[PDB]
Amino acid sequence: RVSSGRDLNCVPEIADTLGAVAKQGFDFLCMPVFHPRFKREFIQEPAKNRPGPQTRSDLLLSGRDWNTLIVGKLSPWIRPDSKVEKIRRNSEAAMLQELNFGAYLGLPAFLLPLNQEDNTNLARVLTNHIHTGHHSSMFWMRVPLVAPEDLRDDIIENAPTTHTEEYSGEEKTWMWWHNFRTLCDYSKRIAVALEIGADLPSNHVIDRWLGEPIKAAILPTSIFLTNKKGFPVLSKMHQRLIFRLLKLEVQFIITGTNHHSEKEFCSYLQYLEYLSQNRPPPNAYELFAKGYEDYLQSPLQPL
Amino acid sequence: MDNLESQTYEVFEKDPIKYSQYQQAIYKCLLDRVPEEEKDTNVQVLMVLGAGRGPLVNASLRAAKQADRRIKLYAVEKNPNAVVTLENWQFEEWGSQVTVVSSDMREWVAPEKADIIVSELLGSFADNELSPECLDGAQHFLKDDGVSIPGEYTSFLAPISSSKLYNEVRACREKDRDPEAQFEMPYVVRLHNFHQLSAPQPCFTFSHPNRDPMIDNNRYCTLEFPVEVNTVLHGFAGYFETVLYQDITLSIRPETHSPGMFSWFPILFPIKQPITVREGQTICVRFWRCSNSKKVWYEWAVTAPVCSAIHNPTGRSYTIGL
Amino acid sequence: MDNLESQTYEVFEKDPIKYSQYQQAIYKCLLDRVPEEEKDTNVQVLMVLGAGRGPLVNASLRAAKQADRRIKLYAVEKNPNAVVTLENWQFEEWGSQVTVVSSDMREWVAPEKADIIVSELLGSFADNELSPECLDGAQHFLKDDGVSIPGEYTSFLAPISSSKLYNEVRACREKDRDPEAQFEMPYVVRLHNFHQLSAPQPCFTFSHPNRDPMIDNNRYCTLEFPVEVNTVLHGFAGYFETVLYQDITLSIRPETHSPGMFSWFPILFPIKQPITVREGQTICVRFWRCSNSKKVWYEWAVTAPVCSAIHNPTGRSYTIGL
Amino acid sequence: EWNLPPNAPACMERQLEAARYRSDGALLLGASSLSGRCWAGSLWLFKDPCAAPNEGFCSAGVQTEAGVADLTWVGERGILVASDSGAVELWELDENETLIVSKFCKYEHDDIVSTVSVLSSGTQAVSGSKDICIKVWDLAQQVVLSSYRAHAAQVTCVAASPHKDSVFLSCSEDNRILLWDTRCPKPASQIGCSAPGYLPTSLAWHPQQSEVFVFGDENGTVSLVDTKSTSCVLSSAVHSQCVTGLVFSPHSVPFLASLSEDCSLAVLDSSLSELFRSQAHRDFVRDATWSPLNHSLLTTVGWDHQVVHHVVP
Ligand SMILES: O=C(NC[C@H](O)CN1CCc2ccccc2C1)c1cccc(-c2ccccn2)c1
Ligand SMILES: Nc1ncnc2c1ncn2[C@@H]1O[C@H](C[C@@H](N)CC[C@H](N)C(=O)O)[C@@H](O)[C@H]1O
Ligand SMILES: Nc1ncnc2c1ncn2[C@@H]1O[C@H](C[C@@H](N)CC[C@H](N)C(=O)O)[C@@H](O)[C@H]1O
Repeated sequence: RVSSGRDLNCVPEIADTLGAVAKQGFDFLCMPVFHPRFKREFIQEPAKNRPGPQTRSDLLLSGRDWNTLIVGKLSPWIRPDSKVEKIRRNSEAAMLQELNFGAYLGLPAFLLPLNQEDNTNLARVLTNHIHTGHHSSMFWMRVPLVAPEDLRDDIIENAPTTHTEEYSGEEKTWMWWHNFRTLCDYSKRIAVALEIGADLPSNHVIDRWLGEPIKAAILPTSIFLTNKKGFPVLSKMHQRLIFRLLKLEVQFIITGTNHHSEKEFCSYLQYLEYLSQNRPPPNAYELFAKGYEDYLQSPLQPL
Repeated sequence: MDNLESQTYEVFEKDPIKYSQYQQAIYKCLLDRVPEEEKDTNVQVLMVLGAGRGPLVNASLRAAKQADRRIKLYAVEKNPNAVVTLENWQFEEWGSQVTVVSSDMREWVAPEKADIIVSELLGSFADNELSPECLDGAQHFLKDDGVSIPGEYTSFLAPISSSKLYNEVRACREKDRDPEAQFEMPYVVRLHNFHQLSAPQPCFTFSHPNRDPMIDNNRYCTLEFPVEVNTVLHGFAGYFETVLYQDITLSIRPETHSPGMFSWFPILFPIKQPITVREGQTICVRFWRCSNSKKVWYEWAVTAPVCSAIHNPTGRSYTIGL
Repeated sequence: MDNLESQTYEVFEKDPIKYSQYQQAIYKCLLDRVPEEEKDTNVQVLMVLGAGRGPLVNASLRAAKQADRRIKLYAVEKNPNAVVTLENWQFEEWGSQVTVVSSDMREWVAPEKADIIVSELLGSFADNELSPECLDGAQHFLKDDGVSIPGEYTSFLAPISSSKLYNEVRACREKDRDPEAQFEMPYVVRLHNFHQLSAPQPCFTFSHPNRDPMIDNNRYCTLEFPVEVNTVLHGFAGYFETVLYQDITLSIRPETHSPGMFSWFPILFPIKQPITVREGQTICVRFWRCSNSKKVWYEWAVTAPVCSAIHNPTGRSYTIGL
Repeated sequence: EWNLPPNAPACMERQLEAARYRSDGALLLGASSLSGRCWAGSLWLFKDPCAAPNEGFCSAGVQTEAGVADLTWVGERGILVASDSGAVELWELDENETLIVSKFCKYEHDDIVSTVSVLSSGTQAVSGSKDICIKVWDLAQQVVLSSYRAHAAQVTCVAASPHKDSVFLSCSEDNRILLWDTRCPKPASQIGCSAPGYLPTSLAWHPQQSEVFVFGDENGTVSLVDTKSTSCVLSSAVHSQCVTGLVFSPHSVPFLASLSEDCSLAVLDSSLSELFRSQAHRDFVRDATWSPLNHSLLTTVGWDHQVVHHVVP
């Protein structure tokens, strides 16, 4: 059985929404902790003095629910690496505020995007937060297999998609993640949320994420094909990646609207559960070795 | 200096005594402050300092429609996250009777003076959360004849024996700091496997408001503990008592402990080396409360029956930030 | 945050340039400020901020009877020990022309506003002694059209190669702290056995007075260093330039270094790990200036040709106190 | 509360998002709840403009499932709505004009729908989302005809040309401004003033010269652009914050309204010199709509819940 979670960028009411997604089968929810559109000002009058509340109340959930059911998301307007000073300042403060709020709630994890090359100031603010207080909370970096710029439809007349294959440039996305975790000094608190697309890249640019601390894989609904009987399934090559990811035990995140209005969401999820059921069973070795994966021990010295 | 997490406010909000004791303290004070014939014409301005998620605010309201008297409420809180809860409370429920202010009480410019400042900014040793400094910075907006709640607090100390706790502190040694820092900072602990070598005695007292021409929160106290068994001293247990209003009090001194009140455990002040004590001897300990503009801290020593190192000199191992 | 020792003031007082450069800056400013026909009727109020043992005070006096103009002097110094020297100077010599004030310039209540605040509160990286914060706290008593001396300062950085200095920093590891703190704090050093990998470039600039509606002294800067040999980066050298008045300047940037001026050595910002650099590559470094109400500090990283850990995140290894 | 018609909710959510005058003179209102327990939005018609935002004196009103990110009149009775939910929705106004009723709600975008414009025919619209897509809709058929992933980051604003159904401008946080023409096999043409400047944040076609437009950037600059000689003609630093909206007056010599996160409204002439300025709002200014009846009247809404009516010299 899989552990999976729903990603939303819209929650009109937290009580109900959580109910829906439990009903639908999901173990947890990824949602915003502030309204994604609710840009806040920190320095300039008048907007600085905007009457509160700044967001919805913690009382809406039990501690238990917060610690276990809710993965926070950074507001998408927050850009610590803007070219514009003022935006960069507000983003610095906004990010702190959202991060401090997740900690306050005791969220188990919290998602931040790497969607550009330069994340130096994002890294710094996070590094700063990480060394402020004491908490075990996880940070999931949402990184795509294939950069958004390299997935764009070839439909700009005067900017064609540069067709010739580039070994490096199809890896760029890993270097985004590499630098960010190098600057954060390999904090154990920072892991990966790998985002899968319709176009799985070259096999070599997947290899790349071998070894990395992938804590979660994000599947957009958009990449599910439909079977002869109108239900969501996955390409053979996508299925390989799933089995690989399942071997490494990660959580799966379904994002996006329903694209098969025929059935509920639980169909996408059922299909994962389906793939998990259809792995080969552990060999005798794999059963013995189970709780020992990547656990360092001193070698024995029986002499 | 740090922001309390939601689950922390949650655990302590469940206290069956602290809050009703506060309600009662406010209720007695309201009567003493507005005579019967004034009940509809005099509206008392009440300020909570460190409102948290607001249970003192509700308690103030409950006090008012029990004294049948009328109040204006300010709810001041520095924790922006808690301030989120407060502001959802004042929109969904309290209405404009409560004004929520999101700032530090030492910084806030008050639109008007108060009849009564209410707070609970106390740790297990009373003033170890800097309730003096905080209320001292706020008192400039308490009316010339205003009441503080609480009115005063007093810390206490008893010497104890515990090899068990001596070991626990020992086990607190960390990399990258003084190999003996564990011993120079105080622990909140539900002291269990220990022996109390002498009855607790008062240590530091603070009164509010504080109308001293020159205010000084620093302190130095000498205690003398009669000891009547043979033993080994490994530490001092701290407790406190506070006067909320008149005869309405809170206590974690075990002689006068407030029934059911789980909100504060005792504090432990350890010593680098255990000290032999023979039946008949006096233990003399000394405690200082020290400060600069950035931080407050304790230093202490034992001067009888033998001396010990001065502990925490400079707050090298432990300060509480301002 | 610490009080300079007498022998320190003594060594640097011997500088053959810093002081006459200051005299000159004050002399030019005095002329620009009082027109000839006003010379006996206009008496300029001049404030030294951080007077030390007083050589800027004498320099102000020398400027005045060289501009033939008339000045009132305040000499403000926080170092009570230096203040001893000043007060013996004003009794034995200056007379009531100089008023000595013993306080912090951020705290002092000025009886009157100044025509000209004079200071030298600069370290090897210009603002690393918190000259911004100090003059920012003082500017409320500079007349609406007052001059600051100095008028501005700018820090600079160059990448360097030195296995020798890499080793010196390494050798600075201590017990009871982060085994890699040595690398997360800057050293004042007369850099000798090293190579400069690219020409210095401006980093942080501050102007005085600072008439920003919202004042922010925090900073973030990105530099890009063309490198044209193959090498290993072990650090960044900092220097500074300052404009005292108009064209009268001080510099420790080696391109424009002030002849004879031994008062400031370069600063070194090290990196935890050396980084390989190939001929043709760009070194991109990033520097942030950060702060809270208690302390200021730097954090920095190298982002090209490879990345490095963010250094000093939080000022965990190094802050400069307020 | 003197009025408060059927179906209308008792309270209007604090964050006023949009304001648009119908030709008959009535005022459309979009609003979102962006803080507090419930994150939603509502739609309002005010036949008495001066009466707004008062829930009491309104002609009609209704709660939407989620918040409203953008909206636009569709002809005379149609209300087209960009939702948080990922949905674009059509709300048909009553034959008596006292109920607002869901016509369709299609969940086609994968993230918040941030922008929406009606194409000149009035039978089709283009929507822009944070899911990086642009979508072209048949309004009568309730379907997406075309889907375009032209951009590399989230789309900020899509603006239909006043007169040609197959042309529109979009701009995104990927720094691109695309000029579209769906008749070409490669529909987008990147046409930004092509020195990688500051991210474009707002677009508006000139209502007369079907080939000039304006764009505002995240830095507070407004720029006038010719599509045929693409040498970014004029620019003025109008704002100290992002520019979120640009609206031309109905005058034959049109004035340009400009709104910002510096909480201020400006009105500029055709060479972008400042004629007017208003600090009246004390939170973000979200929309501007000129009166069809009085051409020196201009209405702004803000997140300060102020509906403000301006007289323009
Ligand atoms: O050093 C270790 N393994 C290499 C050893 O040479 C394994 N052999 C395997 C053969 C063998 C036979 C009899 C007694 C001991 C051993 C030890 C080691 C160290 C710590 C733990 C373990 C371990 C403990 C439980 C399950 C699997 N591995 C193994
Ligand atoms: N100087 C200050 N200004 C404002 N709030 C403060 C200050 N110092 C402490 N607090 C707040 O005071 C509260 C102290 C709590 N022990 C009491 C909270 C709440 N009234 C309760 O009893 O549940 C915390 O919420 C602090 O964040
Ligand atoms: N905030 C402050 N208030 C008063 N004095 C200060 C402050 N900060 C630094 N100082 C003094 O400023 C001086 C700085 C010195 N580098 C200059 C001393 C002297 N004028 C000289 O050039 O010999 C020191 O004597 C400091 O103690």
